Amino acid sequence: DIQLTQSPDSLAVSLGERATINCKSSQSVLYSSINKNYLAWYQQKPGQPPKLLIYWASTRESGVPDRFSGSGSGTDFTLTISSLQAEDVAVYYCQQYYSTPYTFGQGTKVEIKRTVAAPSVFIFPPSDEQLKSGTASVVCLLNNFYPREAKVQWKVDNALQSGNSQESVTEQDSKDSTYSLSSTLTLSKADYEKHKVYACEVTHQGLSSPVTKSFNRGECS
Amino acid sequence: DIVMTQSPSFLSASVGDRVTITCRASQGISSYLAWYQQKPGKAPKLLIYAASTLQSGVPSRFSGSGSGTEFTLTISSLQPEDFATYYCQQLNSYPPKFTFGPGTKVEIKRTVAAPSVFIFPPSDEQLKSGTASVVCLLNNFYPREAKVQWKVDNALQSGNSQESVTEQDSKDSTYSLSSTLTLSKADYEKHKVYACEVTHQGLSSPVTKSFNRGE
Amino acid sequence: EVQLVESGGGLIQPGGSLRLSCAASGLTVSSNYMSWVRQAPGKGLEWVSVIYSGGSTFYADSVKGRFTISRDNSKNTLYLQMNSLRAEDTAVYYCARDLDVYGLDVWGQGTTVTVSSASTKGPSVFPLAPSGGTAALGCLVKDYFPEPVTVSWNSGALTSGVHTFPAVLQSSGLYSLSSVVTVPSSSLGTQTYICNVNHKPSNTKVDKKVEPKS
Amino acid sequence: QMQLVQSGTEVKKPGESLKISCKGSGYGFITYWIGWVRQMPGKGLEWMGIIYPGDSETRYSPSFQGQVTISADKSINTAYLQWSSLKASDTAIYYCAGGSGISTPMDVWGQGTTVTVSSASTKGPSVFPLAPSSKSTSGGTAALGCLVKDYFPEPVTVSWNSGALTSGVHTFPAVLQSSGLYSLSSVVTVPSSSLGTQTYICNVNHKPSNTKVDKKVEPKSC
Amino acid sequence: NLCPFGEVFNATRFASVYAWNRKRISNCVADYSVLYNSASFSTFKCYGVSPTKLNDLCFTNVYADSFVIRGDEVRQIAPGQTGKIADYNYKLPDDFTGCVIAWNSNNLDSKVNYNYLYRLFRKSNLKPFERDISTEIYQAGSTPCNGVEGFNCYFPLQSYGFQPTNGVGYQPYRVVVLSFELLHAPATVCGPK
Ligand SMILES: *[C@@H]1O[C@H](CO)[C@@H](O[C@@H]2O[C@H](CO)[C@@H](O)[C@H](O)[C@H]2NC(C)=O)[C@H](O)[C@H]1NC(C)=O
Repeated sequence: DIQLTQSPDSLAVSLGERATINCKSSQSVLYSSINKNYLAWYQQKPGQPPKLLIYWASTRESGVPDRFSGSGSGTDFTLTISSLQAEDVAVYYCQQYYSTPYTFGQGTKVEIKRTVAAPSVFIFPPSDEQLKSGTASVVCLLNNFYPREAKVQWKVDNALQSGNSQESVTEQDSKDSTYSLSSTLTLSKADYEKHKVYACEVTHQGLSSPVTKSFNRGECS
Repeated sequence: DIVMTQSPSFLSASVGDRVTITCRASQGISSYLAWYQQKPGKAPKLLIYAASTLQSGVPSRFSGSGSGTEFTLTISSLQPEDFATYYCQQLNSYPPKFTFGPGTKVEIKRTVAAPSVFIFPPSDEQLKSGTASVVCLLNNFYPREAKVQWKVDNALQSGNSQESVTEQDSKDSTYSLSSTLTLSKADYEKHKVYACEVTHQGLSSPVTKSFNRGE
Repeated sequence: EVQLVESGGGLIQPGGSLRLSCAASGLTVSSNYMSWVRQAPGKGLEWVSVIYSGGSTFYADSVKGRFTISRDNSKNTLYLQMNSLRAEDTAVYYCARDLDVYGLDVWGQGTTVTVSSASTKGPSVFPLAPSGGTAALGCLVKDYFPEPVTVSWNSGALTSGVHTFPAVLQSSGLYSLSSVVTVPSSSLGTQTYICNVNHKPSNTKVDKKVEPKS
Repeated sequence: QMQLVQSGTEVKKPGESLKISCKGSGYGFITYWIGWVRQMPGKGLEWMGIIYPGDSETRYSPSFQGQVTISADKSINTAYLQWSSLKASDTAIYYCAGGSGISTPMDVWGQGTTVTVSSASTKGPSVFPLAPSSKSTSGGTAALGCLVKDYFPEPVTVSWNSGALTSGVHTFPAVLQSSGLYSLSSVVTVPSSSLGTQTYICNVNHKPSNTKVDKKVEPKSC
Repeated sequence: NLCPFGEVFNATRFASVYAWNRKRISNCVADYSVLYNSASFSTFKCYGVSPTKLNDLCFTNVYADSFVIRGDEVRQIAPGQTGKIADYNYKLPDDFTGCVIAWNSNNLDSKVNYNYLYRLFRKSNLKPFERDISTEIYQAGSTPCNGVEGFNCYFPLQSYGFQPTNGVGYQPYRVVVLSFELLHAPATVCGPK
């Protein structure tokens, strides 16, 4: 019935600067009788439940620091963090409670913006213990980069690999605000032994050109 | 939801007797109870409301009492017309669930009366159609219990007869009953002596009425 | 003289729909708690529906979502719209006025609703011929559907001594019935006995003369 | 002040039933309506429904009407969310949340209940060494690690040198594989200086399968 | 200058629902924690407001309506409900903003057959917050009643059969409905803040 759309989906702010998240309602949520917008802002840090920050569009919950402020009316609402702090890194959700069913926004991820930092690239062949397994996992590690956007392509004797790699990324580090990513190429040991050169190539904003890390199956490294 | 039960399910008393029917509620429902009388086929007739208040135009012999969990309907002097099923109902449910009781069927007891027995062979019109129905009538008897056995060439027939009972007569409180034996025209023509044997408490010995096919 | 007369009941196939009407005279439908109460064959009373004067409606859990009670003040009439009918809904349907603490004081005489896929069939009427003192004769009304059938004797001129038995359901799925009468055997030759059988669901009327044999 | 505490983690197979619970404690619970919220992995929040325990008035979301049942027992201050027969799509975390009234923000949140629905069976991990590279910047930084592969269900724990080494450590989130098994890797950056002298052992613990595995990660002697 | 909630919630006598009582709370500091922190209430359902966030917001007026119904009917004291009580005795609006508080009062309103009343017959539903204390004979048919009770001519009020041994659904419950009015006028009812 009443749907909420948040803007933007992601947001990078330097420490001390202002973050602004917008929530647009599909239909007004203002009880004219009491003259309050039935709109709430919640914060959720990874692995923790959501926490109520703001209710009635602009009233702060107790304990919530004054750098959080809610404003807006009718169908347009804004959440503002005036001086972003490391403790504010999280996903923020708007929610209407004007009527059941209650509905949540899509969520806005908020991270710290630091200087561009290129990743350090490493590659690891399958362990021989895992070659006895019958499968083989080549791992490519992108270490301590920012921003999160990074592309990693797999080549086996210069053939581009497709469908057989999964990647995983950490949350933003509390101390240097960088990300780390692992890409895992999986293939049968049969397929693995039929090829020599295994390469992992990385494009990232901090790199002038793509960085490739490769190894030859068998040769020492 | 609150459950309504009644006891007994069936009851037989003589004219002039004092009849008492009980209705119980799973929980205390104060005075929120009504009592209805229903003759077979006819619509229910409201006898008592508020557990004890007699409905206007209802004979004074009907009375109601109780409150909370137990209620009674009392017919001070049973009349011949008073045979019927009596229902109780819980009033003022919210959310509304006009819960009725299971009912109490009240039958008039009277002195034993033996049935007059008649037997009817199938007509030729029916035999043209390929089926035969032999009918046996037990007229104006009491009580309702009666054994009706079909004997075809002295063999006891089982599983091809249906019984039907009238309701108790409003005056003399008797019953009448029909038993119909149904078979094919071929099966009917395979035999000759068709007999109806009636055992009733009012008959010193079983009464048999018979006929011979085509006589 | 207050009466409630309902109508609209009859045979209807499973899954079908059906609208029951209840005309009133002597009370104002729109000013009363009005209810529908049904009775399945051989069973007790089951409240179906109620509508308040202010318009509120309430239903039993068994008919919730399928039945809709309503009224028309201009016609002083109550309505029960029944949808998605099942064989469990086969019953006599009574219209009644609820006084809440004073009970259901005014009832209609009911309208019968049979939910079944079987088809209408008229009956065949065969005689039950007689043969000191009293002699019995009758009429066998066989193989009709659905209920009911009415039986009189000599166009209603004979009522004393008459027993029309309840219909029994045969294994064929059709109903059969018998109506008998005891007469003086003196009039076996000296009065003519005709049974009049009407089955309106098939619009059948049969007059059958029952005369003796050999 | 009021607080909600939810039942523990659930690992079920498809088709099974399940009923998780949420118990309230503290002051003012009589005024609290309890809603349930689903969060599928990596996705947002979805309001499922709400109940008032005092009389079990319940309102469902259209997307969850007929899909779950929300109930409550007031005697013990407890709300319940139950499925009759689970699907793999029901794998998510479920938070119970309390608002002191209807059309009221959710003041109080339970800690969440993780529900995994998969045909997989409990299986301990295989731990393989991501050995550090023989060719590495002599005066710079090297990387080594452990591959914790093919296990079910979640979670596993990974430490280095039984907790001594924490700086430079990244244990990645698990991925669900083709096979319905989870796999993960942990990595450490160290100085190349210490590659020969210092020894690195990764300690993996999978309590669901009661499996501890220590694995030494050493330069392959080629 | 504390708001007189004690006079309303702790009154020795309560009104019949058809003649329901209304107290106009004005010009005072209300502390709602006495209410929502108490353990004496069977039911405490609020709508559009949270009783815990009230203690630092101001309203132009508050109304405390009180009466006695029976337990099965308490669920009718809510927006969007139907029934004898909601239709003919006490009607909350659909846009209702406030709290409905109720507690079992069997130990105070049952004796051995007290005299609380409800309206049973009415031609139409009540408007929200309408109070009908009429005792005109209700005309159920065409014939005018001429102030005499009889067939199709019924006294509109009926008595609760409040007996101590009733089931909980037929036992008396005391109900206070708080509703919050914020017109564009001076706000005179505030929390302790
Ligand atoms: C109604 O009366 C009760 C006493 O029967 C009041 O309850 C006490 O209130 C004080 C503070 O006002 C608390 O410290 C006590 O713990 C309460 N006792 C109990 C048994 O509840 C109640 O406050 C009164 N209600 C109002 C609105 O004033």
